Amino acid sequence: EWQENKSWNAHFTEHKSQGVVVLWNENKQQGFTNNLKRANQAFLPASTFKIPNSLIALDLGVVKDEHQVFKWDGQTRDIATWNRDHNLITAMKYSVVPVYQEFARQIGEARMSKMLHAFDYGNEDISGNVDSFWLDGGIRISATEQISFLRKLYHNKLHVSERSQRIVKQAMLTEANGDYIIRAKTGYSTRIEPKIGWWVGWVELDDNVWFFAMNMDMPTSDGLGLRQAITKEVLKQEKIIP
Amino acid sequence: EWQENKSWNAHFTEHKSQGVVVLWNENKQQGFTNNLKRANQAFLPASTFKIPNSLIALDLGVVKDEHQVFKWDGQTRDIATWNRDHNLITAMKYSVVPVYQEFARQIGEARMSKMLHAFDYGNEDISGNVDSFWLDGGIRISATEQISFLRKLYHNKLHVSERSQRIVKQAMLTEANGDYIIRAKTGYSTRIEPKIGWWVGWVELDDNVWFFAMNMDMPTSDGLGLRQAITKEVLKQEKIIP
Ligand SMILES: [Cl-]
Repeated sequence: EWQENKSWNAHFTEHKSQGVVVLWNENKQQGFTNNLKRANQAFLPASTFKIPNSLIALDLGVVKDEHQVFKWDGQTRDIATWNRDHNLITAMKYSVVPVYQEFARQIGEARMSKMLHAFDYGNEDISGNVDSFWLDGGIRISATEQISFLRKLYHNKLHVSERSQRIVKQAMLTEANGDYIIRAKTGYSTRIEPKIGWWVGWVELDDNVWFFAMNMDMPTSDGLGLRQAITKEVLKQEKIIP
Repeated sequence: EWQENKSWNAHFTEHKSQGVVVLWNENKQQGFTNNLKRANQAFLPASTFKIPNSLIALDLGVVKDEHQVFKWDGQTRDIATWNRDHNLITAMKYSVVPVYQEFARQIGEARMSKMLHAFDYGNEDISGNVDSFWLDGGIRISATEQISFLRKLYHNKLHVSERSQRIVKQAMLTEANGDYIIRAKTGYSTRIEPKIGWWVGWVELDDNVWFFAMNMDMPTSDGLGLRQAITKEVLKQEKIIP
């Protein structure tokens, strides 16, 4: 029973941007967004695909656990954080695309396809390079679809092991304190227009959970930090966090 | 393997306090403390016993998962956060003694004893009431023994399921940001002298884990906040956290 809140567009305009924030009050089974149409527009997921990709790689044993080390391949890349060994925890934290490309190759085109259909993940289309389709292939997901997928991950309802889902939700840990916990993943789609930034995840309160998915136009990397700052202004506006 | 660092006494002195901080560098397999004698003095665990108690209740199915609700028994207590319903996450957060006392009665004397022996938890002596021996019974544990127990929990090496251990480590989440994660549990032992405060757990970094166990004299409730404050001053001093 979705509800539209145009007040929120203020946060996008003040930041010289356009985008959508979608929230879901789990207790009340009630959704809210600034833009019902853009909430259902599907885009490339970019690094937010590291959630289902990690889930699949764990459940198939391509990743043994959150401690297994995947060493640098020696090629210097532009993001310096990528030029070191990683585990699942730090691979996610620094969005190490190459580590997840290796996972995608080992998972294989056919297993990737079956699992994403099992998840009902976006348009379930992995057309393109096995190792790049979430950046420049056929897969597409909307903010509302992000929420639906996230709600199943949260409740361990996806068709992978419970252990797989616990580990990935651990790896998503972004922020925690005495008022709330945030489990989430950023994304930045640049290879295919329109270039957009994503932030999807949820906020755990003592007595409720609030899922969120936001994307926003992002022509230049200068505004990447607005992904989180706008979402948090909306969460503050709505009294979800202090 | 266990070095003394007396410069940390400055943090206790400046807070008109007395106690010990024990740190363990997991990568280097080396410990550090301001007071070797007090680091091996064993005390009642008070609410730090909620870690082993939770693990045992989970593995035995007394607790089904972190979402199962334990309803307030209607008895108003002086700590207002206890006079509501709780799950495992929030019973840990608010140290809700009565929920854990009910866990312990359902675990029972014999199961509690045998499984604490399996954990090599302190002196393994549950003498007293099954539902309060960790507040005023015979169980004693030192800071270096907290460390040993915590390290097993971290590595999933205790003799309970990986899932029980993952759940309890999730319930231990205290603080997280882009620099570190802290999983820990406070405790406050008042029923038998000497009255003391505890804080035990660890700091996850990208590339290392630092375990910590501290206890401090606590003649009045007014210095409770110094359990965390003094520990964080040592971590700052050692450049484990900024
Ligand atoms: Cl966690």
